[PDB]
Amino acid sequence: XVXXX
Amino acid sequence: MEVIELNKCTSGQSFEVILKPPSDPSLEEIQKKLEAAEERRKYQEAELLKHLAE
Amino acid sequence: MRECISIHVGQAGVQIGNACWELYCLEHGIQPDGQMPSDKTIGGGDDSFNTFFSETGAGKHVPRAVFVDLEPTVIDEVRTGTYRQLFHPEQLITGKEDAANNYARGHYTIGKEIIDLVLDRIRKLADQCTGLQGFLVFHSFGGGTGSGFTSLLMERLSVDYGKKSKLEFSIYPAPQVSTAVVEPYNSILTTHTTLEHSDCAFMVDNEAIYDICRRNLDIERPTYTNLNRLISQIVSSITASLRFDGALNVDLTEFQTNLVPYPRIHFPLATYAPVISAEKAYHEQLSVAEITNACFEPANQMVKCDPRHGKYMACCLLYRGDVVPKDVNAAIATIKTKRSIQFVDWCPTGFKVGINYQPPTVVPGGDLAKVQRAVCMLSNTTAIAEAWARLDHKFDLMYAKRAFVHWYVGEGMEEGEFSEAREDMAALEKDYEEVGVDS
Amino acid sequence: MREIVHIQAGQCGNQIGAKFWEVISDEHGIDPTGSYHGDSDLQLERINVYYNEATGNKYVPRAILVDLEPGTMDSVRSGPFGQIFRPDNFVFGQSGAGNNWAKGHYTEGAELVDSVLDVVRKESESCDCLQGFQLTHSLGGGTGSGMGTLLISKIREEYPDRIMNTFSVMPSPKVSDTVVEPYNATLSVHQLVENTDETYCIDNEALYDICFRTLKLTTPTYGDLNHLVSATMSGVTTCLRFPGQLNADLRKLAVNMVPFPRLHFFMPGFAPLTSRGSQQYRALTVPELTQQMFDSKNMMAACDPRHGRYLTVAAIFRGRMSMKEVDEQMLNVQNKNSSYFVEWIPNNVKTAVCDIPPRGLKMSATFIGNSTAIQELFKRISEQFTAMFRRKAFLHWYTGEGMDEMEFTEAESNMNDLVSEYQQYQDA
Amino acid sequence: MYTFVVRDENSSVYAEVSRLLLATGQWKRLRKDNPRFNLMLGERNRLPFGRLGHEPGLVQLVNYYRGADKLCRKASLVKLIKTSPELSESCTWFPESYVIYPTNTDEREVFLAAYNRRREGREGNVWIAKSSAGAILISSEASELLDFIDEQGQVHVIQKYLEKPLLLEPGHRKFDIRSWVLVDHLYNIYLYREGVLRTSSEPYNSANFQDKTCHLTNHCIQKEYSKNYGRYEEGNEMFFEEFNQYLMDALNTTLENSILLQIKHIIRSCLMCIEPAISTKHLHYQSFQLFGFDFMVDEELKVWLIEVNGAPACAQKLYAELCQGIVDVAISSVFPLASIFIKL
Ligand SMILES: Nc1nc2c(ncn2[C@@H]2O[C@H](COP(=O)(O)OP(=O)(O)OP(=O)(O)O)[C@@H](O)[C@H]2O)c(=O)[nH]1
Ligand SMILES: Nc1ncnc2c1ncn2[C@@H]1O[C@H](COP(=O)(O)OP(=O)(O)CP(=O)(O)O)[C@@H](O)[C@H]1O
Ligand SMILES: Nc1nc2c(ncn2[C@@H]2O[C@H](COP(=O)(O)OP(=O)(O)O)[C@@H](O)[C@H]2O)c(=O)[nH]1
Ligand SMILES: [Ca+2]
Ligand SMILES: [Mg+2]
Ligand SMILES: [Mg+2]
Ligand SMILES: [Mg+2]
Repeated sequence: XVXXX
Repeated sequence: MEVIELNKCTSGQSFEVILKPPSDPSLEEIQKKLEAAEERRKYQEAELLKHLAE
Repeated sequence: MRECISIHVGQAGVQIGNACWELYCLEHGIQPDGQMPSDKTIGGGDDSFNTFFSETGAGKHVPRAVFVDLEPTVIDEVRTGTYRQLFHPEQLITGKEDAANNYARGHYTIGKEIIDLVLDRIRKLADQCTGLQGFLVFHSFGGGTGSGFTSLLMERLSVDYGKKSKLEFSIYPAPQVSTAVVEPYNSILTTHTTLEHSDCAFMVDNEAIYDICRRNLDIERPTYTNLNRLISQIVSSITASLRFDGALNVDLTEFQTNLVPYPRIHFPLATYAPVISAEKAYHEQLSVAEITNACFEPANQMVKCDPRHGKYMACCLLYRGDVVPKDVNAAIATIKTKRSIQFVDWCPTGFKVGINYQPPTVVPGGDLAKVQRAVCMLSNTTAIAEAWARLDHKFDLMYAKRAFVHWYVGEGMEEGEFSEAREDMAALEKDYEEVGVDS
Repeated sequence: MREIVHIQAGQCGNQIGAKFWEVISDEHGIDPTGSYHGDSDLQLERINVYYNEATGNKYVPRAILVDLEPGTMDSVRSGPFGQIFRPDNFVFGQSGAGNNWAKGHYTEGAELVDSVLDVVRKESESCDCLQGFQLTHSLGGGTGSGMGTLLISKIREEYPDRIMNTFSVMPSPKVSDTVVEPYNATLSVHQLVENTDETYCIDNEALYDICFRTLKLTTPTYGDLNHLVSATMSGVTTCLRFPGQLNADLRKLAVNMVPFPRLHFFMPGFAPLTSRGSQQYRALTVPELTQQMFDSKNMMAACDPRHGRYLTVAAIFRGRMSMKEVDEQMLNVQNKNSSYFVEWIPNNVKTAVCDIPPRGLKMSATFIGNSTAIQELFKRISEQFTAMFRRKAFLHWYTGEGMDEMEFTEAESNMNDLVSEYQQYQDA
Repeated sequence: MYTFVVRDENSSVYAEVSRLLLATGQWKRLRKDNPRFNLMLGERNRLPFGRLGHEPGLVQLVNYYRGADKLCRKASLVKLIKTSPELSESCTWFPESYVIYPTNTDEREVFLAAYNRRREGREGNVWIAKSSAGAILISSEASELLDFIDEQGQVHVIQKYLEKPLLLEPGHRKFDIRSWVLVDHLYNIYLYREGVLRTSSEPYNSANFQDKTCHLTNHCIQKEYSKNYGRYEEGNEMFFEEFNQYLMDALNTTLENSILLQIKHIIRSCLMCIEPAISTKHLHYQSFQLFGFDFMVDEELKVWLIEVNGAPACAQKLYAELCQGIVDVAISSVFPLASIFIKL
């Protein structure tokens, strides 16, 4: 699971 | 019914109305408790700081 | 003339104190400057209002009052209050770290560090009294300071002023405006410790005054300001005899005499009428017999209970304003019939009456309408015991699991003191029971 | 009980810490340079709680930024409010913690901890009356988790009578694929049961599910997850930041929320749920704020409150609304779902109403529940933990830094006790 | 949705009402000690009225009137009927009585003056002994049972036996009528149209007095102490419809005129008297309560009040109709959802 502001 | 003790004045009056008749601890002693809690509390804080020292 | 020093403790005590001394000033015609045009005894006097006010050469009338709060925010508002010139700095005492709704914290921890400063500031007033008759203590049951530090102070005053009188104005806790879960703890705790040091105590359930404010003043969400101005009207009725010239309840000793046969059972139920909305331009002028009858309707009581299923030991009627004895004694004759008033078999089944010709003053711009006549009944009925029962059940529920107890133990208090205070209360409910029910 | 000292440790800690300051700064009308430009005066009444004052009456956050690598803090310093923070209150190393609790708590972090406590001490002396500290951090990494708990243990030693508060981000495989996070989290929990008075359990499993299911974001970002945290943090501290009557300081909150010293892990909820893209043109009704704030969908902890019982509840409503109607709906939930509230704590639900609403909303409701259902969270971590520990997997990363298997067993054991303790009172 | 609790499970009546409440799908039942309830089916005794009406935002109702014990307990009722002006000592419908505390406010014994007032008497006189427990003796000579009272520790009361009761034929049988009365929170006095005759099984003879069971008409005595049951009426429970028909074909009258008017009168008199003492019109909580009045009729068709049952049981036949009726009038009037009574 890829999650950057 | 009986009215009694009619006390009057310029600022008010009062009376009684009957319908039927009948049918310490010391100063130091206080402080002994205030310090008995300061110690109990200082102890529980010593045990924490003791636990934290570990 | 015998002086009375008023002691306001905690948030509740100080805020109610303001409602009172504000009302006092309106009734005695004292300005926000402390100046009194009506008064001519400049510098000093033997008047009856001098029992609550001292006098200065400049002509200022200064409340014989001390304010205390472990938190500075509340008392700070007095300092910049609309009535700020009245009080001088030495009267307003403030800490910085409050008691966080913890009795133990207010009694033991924070309490020890300020008890000797407050007694010092009280002593400075006692040394301005020619014949001090006693103290009037204002506080809450639920607060940390109100419950904790109060019980500490009462213990000291029974030593420093052993033969002087001490009367209590106490706010009983109601969930509808309470701000803590542990208020039932702080309540039982402070009562047990204070019981032997209080001669007469007037309980006020926030619940009652809240509903009264809802019902009779048409207020949706009553603020404390709403709750307080109502309380002051009550308190005024109790103290008017000390501040004005009268023959009933003329000094603090008479309160214990008239209302308190059993020293432990010293919690008279207060009932007051008429409470009228000010928004109502026209309000029906309730007659003497009408407001006298209202004294027995629970909806007007300072504590919601049922006097019908209790017995009386005393009963006072304090009328203020346009009232004459003929209308009074008439209404008394009536009520004995319609209403269930049983006295104890060792008391005369009667009423002590008093009238104060000056009528109930109201704060300009308030929620209470000025009325021509009003009454405040002080009945020492056993029905008030219902309030102790309520409070004690909530106590036992939480304590069975020792919930929140660690907060108290952590302040150096002992878990045994909880048991000590609860078993003391269990005796009070028994005493109330032995006096007012058929075996 | 006046000033609070804020600390943020690690990547997660500094990101949510920064976002938290971004939000409340806007609410208190403080601009990035630190000058005040707001309408209402309610904004400046209790400003001293989180901010210090300086020359030119500039407002500086009472915040200490901690990390073992310069990455996130360089980004924060070049962030939006970057220049607001006290430059000296940036305390960072270079080695990094490598998502290792041991590195953060015993070796790499021990090498830096003293320097941080110097900044803590300097801020604590500026205080007229210190309440305590709030820490923001994740439990899944190394710095925030390991070094964070170390700082707590050390701070409790210098300030044992102060209150220790934490916003702790719990790990979830739905958000991170790092295998050792359950080790880090279990070790941290042990520390938190012992050395904090209040801990807000911010669960990344919840934040993700909220973002994906409710807010319909197919690829949730950290910014999306943090928008929720930021909203929660604002609401939870509202009673602290503006004039109020209930839970107005950390100790009073703790006394109301914590019936037992170890059970201080709160379940935060919020409504209306919002995304940075969501419009929110239609303000919610008071009944709607209430039904949602108690709804599991709005819980930030990913626990089903119907599986446990509420020991205590704090509810905070924001915005101009009928305070009358608030009481009725609050009393309605209690009386409707009375079975889910423990009977042996009468009136365990307390409510406050602040007039100033959060940024972008007219009506908002925040939830703080000490539910026994929080155990489901600790149960989740415990299983992920044992799955590896029964085979002693990945332990060499930790033993290499000086730790021993026994220290794991004790942390595992203590958190199993916590779960059982939460269960003891659920059947009461 | 509504919430209620139960604290008396040994009650036959409210076990049924509790059953019917749950059948509406609008009444959830709580644990017996949950404070956040709307209704309370409280306990017969020790009911804590002091805790009701103090829960914010909860309208609270209960199935008992505080202070109602003054009318239901034996010694209290008597003291009430003579001390209360609304019911003169010279009460037409209540038999002569005097309160009796053992040797251990003793009215003991201005009562004896009444006996020697019947030493001049040719009007026979016999006085009973009944009191608290279910476990009662009857004879002319007073001193006999005065020992029986001084024996046990309970408090008692003595009252003239009705020597000429109405006798049902065939059988020459004694009986008494049980009427059920419901009072709501508005103090509307409702009478259940259906009543029952607790008839005696055997003929009534004034010969023998000791455990003679033809004197007493209790369900417990008639079933246990007699080989006589169901001969004339099943259950010894003759309902009003039959008693009505009998009185016409026998004495040429109706239940309505001969008996019911007098019944309906005593009900009003008793409850209106205690009304200001127990009413919840202005209280922080509200009350309602089911009562069971026991009446005796004599050969002159004059009705007498025996006692008032505070915790009455119902006839098996009338449960479904009455317990349903209680919900309509007492509970649903206060707690609305989404006649078999007679107002007085
Ligand atoms: N009637 C009335 N009740 C009040 C008022 N202020 C507080 N209370 C009640 O008092 C209880 C809390 O006690 P407080 O007086 O606020 O606390 P405290 O004495 O300042 O002690 P601390 O714990 O240190 O704050 C609650 O049950 C409130 O409902 C007030 O101004 N008027
Ligand atoms: N003055 C009187 N005249 C005739 N019968 C009388 C009487 N006083 C009492 N009794 C008798 O008392 C008998 C039983 O009545 P009781 O007072 O026991 O009521 P009850 O059993 O239905 C309720 P409980 O006994 O539990 O209090 C009646 O059948 C009646 O015959
Ligand atoms: N919500 C949120 N979680 C984060 C963020 N950064 C890291 N995390 C979580 O924190 C854990 C990793 O800890 P991290 O803070 O990166 O390591 P640290 O620098 O050693 O403290 C993982 O479970 C991540 O999901 C962030 O910005 N927001
Ligand atoms: Ca003067
Ligand atoms: Mg306070
Ligand atoms: Mg990283
Ligand atoms: Mg190194």
